[PDB]
Amino acid sequence: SHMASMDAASDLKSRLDKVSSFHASFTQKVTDGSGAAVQEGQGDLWVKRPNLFNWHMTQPDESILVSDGKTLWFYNPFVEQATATWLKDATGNTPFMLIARNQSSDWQQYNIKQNGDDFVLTPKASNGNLKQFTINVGRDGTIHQFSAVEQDDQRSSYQLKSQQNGAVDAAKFTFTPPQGVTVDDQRK
Amino acid sequence: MNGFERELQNNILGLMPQAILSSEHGSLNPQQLPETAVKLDGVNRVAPITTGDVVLQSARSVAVGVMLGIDPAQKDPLTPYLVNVKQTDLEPGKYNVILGEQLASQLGVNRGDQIRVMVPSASQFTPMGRIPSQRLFNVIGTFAANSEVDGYEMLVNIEDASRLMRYPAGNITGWRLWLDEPLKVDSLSQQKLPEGSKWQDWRDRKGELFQAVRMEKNMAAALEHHHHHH
Repeated sequence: SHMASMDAASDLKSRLDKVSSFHASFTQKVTDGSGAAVQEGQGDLWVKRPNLFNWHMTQPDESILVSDGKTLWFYNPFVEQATATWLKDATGNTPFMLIARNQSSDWQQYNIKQNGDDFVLTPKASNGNLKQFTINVGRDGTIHQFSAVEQDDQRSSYQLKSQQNGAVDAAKFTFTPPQGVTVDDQRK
Repeated sequence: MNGFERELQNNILGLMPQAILSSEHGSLNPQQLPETAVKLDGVNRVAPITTGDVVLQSARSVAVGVMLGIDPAQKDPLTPYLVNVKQTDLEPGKYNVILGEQLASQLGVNRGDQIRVMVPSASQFTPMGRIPSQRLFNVIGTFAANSEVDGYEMLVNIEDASRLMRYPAGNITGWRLWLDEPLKVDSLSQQKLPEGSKWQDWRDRKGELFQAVRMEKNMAAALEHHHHHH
């Protein structure tokens, strides 16, 4: 029934509404269609809704994605370069962006089932290459996990721990490159 | 050897990687398979290479290329053809690039400009999507060999190249081979290889040209045979 997905979309949103910013540790696991690991990592995540974030992967390699709300900075220490792009030109329909934005109009684009604290989302139609994603969200609005199955059956999951809800310093959402780092400013 | 084979050998195969001994999976560790372990038949010279197909973007245009990441201390077949630029300026960590002169004019760049180099085959998965490996490189000049390679090859430092390819630190694509007879890579590929290594050669770039030379050669021997019996 449609009434179960409306109910679930409304409960997903009310839960996520309780947390306007957070910090967490994360683990990331990505695998191809074969169930073989193609990337794994861990680090820190800061979010302030609707569109400020800092994803800082620290192992096995360092990389940073930081959004100041308009600019997305991608810092790759391996090449000593950071790129600047516009946030609006990124993939706006990743699971992560949905969770950051927490917009009712976004959630209305999915059929949603709630099994406990797991919300399972399937696109009401697809030419965007997500088949399914899942968000585990507690009653208090803490996110514990999210995972996505891409169209090529590539699978990614993120597990979040040590969540602290509450105010994050603005500095987390600005980027400053270390000494010696060059900037590729791609913003048109 | 006809003019066609001569042209291929002297003006194409002489200025690109004729063959490369790479890892069976992923990149190659030079500690696990060092240059000394590369003793192969039909090979007169071995050198480290990192290479891949790249997309290039300048302020004006887009182009496709082949990145030749080289040890700049050793002579490459392109080295003599550098135009007012020293190969040793391709210092590791500077992300300098020497472009084929036609590639440079396609992009509308020269010494002192930048280009963005992207490797579509090398990606990072992030929560904002898959991000291809890319970096700005500083154009420090060009080479002009009077060959089609002027329109697509470029030289960079091998180590810059390896980071762009997202290889584990210190790995390379493999061991570039120079052959006594580059036209017989068919036979030379069959030989005994070190273990968990594999053979790639110029047929990957120019499989339509190795087939056209082979067709022609067998048409020639068949008719010479027909002429000689009857």
